[PDB]
Amino acid sequence: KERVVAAAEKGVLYVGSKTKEGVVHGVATVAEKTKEQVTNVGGAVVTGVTAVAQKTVEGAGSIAAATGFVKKDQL
Repeated sequence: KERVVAAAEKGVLYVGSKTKEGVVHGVATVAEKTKEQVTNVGGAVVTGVTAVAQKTVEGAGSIAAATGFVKKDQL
């Protein structure tokens, strides 16, 4: 009776050569969370799907993916 489903069915030179490099392809979740509670106080709470597909994050002191990150640096 009750049914839930998720389907994701699908100098440098490239001479006649296929490349995919950085790429998120298939993410099926079908999540179910009854009676969910979240109480964040000055932090970071992540309870969902995330798909980061960066290719170049060149840079000193940088951050590529800052999920659920809590940065409290001092001096």
